[PDB]
Formats: sequence, structure tokens, C-alpha cells
Amino acid sequence: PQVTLWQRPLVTIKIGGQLKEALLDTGADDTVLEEMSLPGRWKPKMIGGIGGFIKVRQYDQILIEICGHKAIGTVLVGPTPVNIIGRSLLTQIGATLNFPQVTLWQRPLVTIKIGGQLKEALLDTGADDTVLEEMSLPGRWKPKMIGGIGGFIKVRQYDQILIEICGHKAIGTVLVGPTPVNIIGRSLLTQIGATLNF
Repeated sequence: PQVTLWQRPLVTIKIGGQLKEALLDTGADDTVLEEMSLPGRWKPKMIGGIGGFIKVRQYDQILIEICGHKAIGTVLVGPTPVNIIGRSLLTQIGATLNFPQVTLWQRPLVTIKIGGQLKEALLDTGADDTVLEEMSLPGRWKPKMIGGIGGFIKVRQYDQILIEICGHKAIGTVLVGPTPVNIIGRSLLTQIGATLNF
């Protein structure tokens, strides 16, 4: 199917004999599920995100059926606020991001121009809003807390900010704060006609 990004891109998955809902997340390298019962051995792992890091259990060779497609790979389990399907499984179901078409074997980075500056940012279907690392932006803003895989961060909310993303113009909200990576979220992805296809 093709999916636009006006809403969170959620899918139904079956793993370990259980049914769950998960977010197709182009900004995630790997799949991370909330605590659940999985069969077999696993290795202790630390992963980072917005908010910091979390400790997860790493299971390999885990069979997952994501929509009507089967895939085998690494599944991380731990204190994530939402189940996410990352790129290492997205590639297995043939998922692409279109706006150019882009496969997901590598992080989907784009060049953006904002506030007269050039930066690189990750097209992130798992992010509601756009979040950039500290930078100089003109004008007024509002304090705001946003949540992510490792907890919450305080950001500055700038509205009606012009961004040119891969040479497409869009105006929307941009959050600025201690994110580890610049991410372009759904509220700007919709404005450049981005879709997920698998």
C-alpha cells in the first residue's frame, strides 16, 4: 500500500505469536518494541534517541509479519514509548519514501535551508514535528517539552518558519533543542508530498 503522512503511519504486526501495532519509522535504524514476551536468548544493548538513551534486549533472527509481509531480523525490546519498525525491517518489506524516490538501506538524509543556513536532516516518518539541533533562528518562540525514545527534552517552538527541503518550500512549526540529529517530521513531510510505499 501507499500511505500519506497526515496521520501516524501505523501498521499491525505479528511477532512471537502476539499482535501489536507499530509505527513505520524512517528515522529509526532498528525496530524497537515495548516490553513483551519473546522466545530465546538476547543481548543487553543501549540505544539513543531524543531524550537520551535506553537499555534494551537485542533479539536476532526474530520473525515478524508486518502487514502481509514476513521479515526476519533484529528486534530490540525495552522502555520505548511507542512500538517502532525501523529501517532494518522496512528494507525487508520493500518500503520506500517518495516525495525523488528513496530506499531505506541508508538513513534518508536531505539538505534543507532554514533561517538562511544550510543543514542536513533526516526524513523521519516517526516524528510528529520537525526538530533541529541548536541554531540561530529569527524571532519569537515558545518553551515546549517533547518526548522521545530516551525521555523528554525542552525545545523552543518556532511557528510559521520557512524551510526549503530538498528545494521544496514549506512553512510550519520547527522545534529547536538538544536532539541528537536534525529530523524532518510529518507536519513538514505532508507539505512536500511525502509518502511511504511498501
